Amino acid sequence: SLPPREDAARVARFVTHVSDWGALATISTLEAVRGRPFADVLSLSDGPPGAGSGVPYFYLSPLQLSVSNLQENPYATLTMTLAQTNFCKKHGFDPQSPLCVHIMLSGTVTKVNETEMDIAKHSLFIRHPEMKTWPSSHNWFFAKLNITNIWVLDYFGGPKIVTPEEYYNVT
Amino acid sequence: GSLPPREDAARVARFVTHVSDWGALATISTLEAVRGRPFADVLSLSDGPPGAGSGVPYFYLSPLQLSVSNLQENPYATLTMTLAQTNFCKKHGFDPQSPLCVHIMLSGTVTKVNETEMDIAKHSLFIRHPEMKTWPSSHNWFFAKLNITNIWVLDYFGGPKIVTPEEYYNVT
Repeated sequence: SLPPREDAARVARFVTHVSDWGALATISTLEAVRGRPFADVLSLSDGPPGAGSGVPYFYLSPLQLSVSNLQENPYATLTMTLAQTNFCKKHGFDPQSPLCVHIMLSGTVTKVNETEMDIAKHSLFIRHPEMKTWPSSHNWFFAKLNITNIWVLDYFGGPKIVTPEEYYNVT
Repeated sequence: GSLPPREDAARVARFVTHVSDWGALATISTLEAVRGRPFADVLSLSDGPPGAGSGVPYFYLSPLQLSVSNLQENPYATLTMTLAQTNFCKKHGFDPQSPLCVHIMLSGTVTKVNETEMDIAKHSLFIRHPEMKTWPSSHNWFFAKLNITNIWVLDYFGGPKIVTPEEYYNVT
C-alpha cells in the first residue's frame, strides 16, 4: 500500500517498484528535430515481487530511437505515475492531481556491467516474460538509469526533492 | 471503439490520442540543477468529448508547473501516449515495449490557445477531466495545445511509421 505522503523517499521507491513501464525523455538526434526533447515508452523493473531495489533496469536495442539519442546525449528523465495502476481511478484523482502520485527520476542511461548483468536480467525477465522471446537479431542489451535527481509529486505544493542517497537508503 | 488497421498509422495515431486521458511531455529543463537536460512529466489531456476527438492535444496548465517554466524558455516538446494506459496491452498479452502495445510520439510546440479556440479546449478538457473545474484559481490556469509537426507511430514490427500532420488531421 502507498506510504505516508510526507515520506517522499519511501513514496518514490514504492512508485518505481510498482511500475512495469514509464516514459523516458531524451534529446533527439534525428536531423529534422535535432536538439528537441523527445519522449518514448520503455518497459522497466527494479526487481522481483519482494525485492525492489529502486534501480530502473531497461532492455534496449541499438535499433531504438531512444538508444540513438542516448548515444549522443546519455541524459534522460524517466517519469512514472500511479495512473498506470487503478489507484487514481479508484480514488477519483485526476492524473494531473498531485494526489495521483507521480515522480521524475533524472540521470544518465548506461549499459549495465558484467557484475550487475544477472540482477538486471532477473529483475527484467521475471517482470517482463516476453523479453525472453524478443528477436535476437536486434542486439538487446541491459541498461539502467543512474539517478542523480528525484522529484516527487504526492501532495499539494512544490515537488518534493529527494536525494539519490535518501532514495536508495529506503528498505 | 476498437483499434484501427495497424497499416493506417494516421488512424491509429488518432485512436491513441483520443483514448488517452493523460500523457508524458518531454521538455528541456530550465532548472539550475539540471539545465539543458531532457525532462519528462505527466499531464492530463483531451482532444474532445466522446464522439468529437479532433486529434489536437489540449492541456490545462499553470505557470507554477516545471513543464511550463521549461516551455516559456523553449516551447519545443514531444508528447508520448501508450495503449498500456488502458487494459488493451494486458488483455492481449502485449508487453508495454512491444510495438503491438501501440505507442505514439507527437512532437511540436506547446502554445497558449487563441481566443477563438479557448472554448473548444475548455469544453474538450472539462468534459474529460471534471476535477479541473475545482482546481485553484490562484494557480492561473491557461488552455494550451500541442502544435504537431512530427509524428512517429509504433504499432507493428518493422520500426516506426512516420505520419505527417496532414495525414493525422485528415482522418475522419
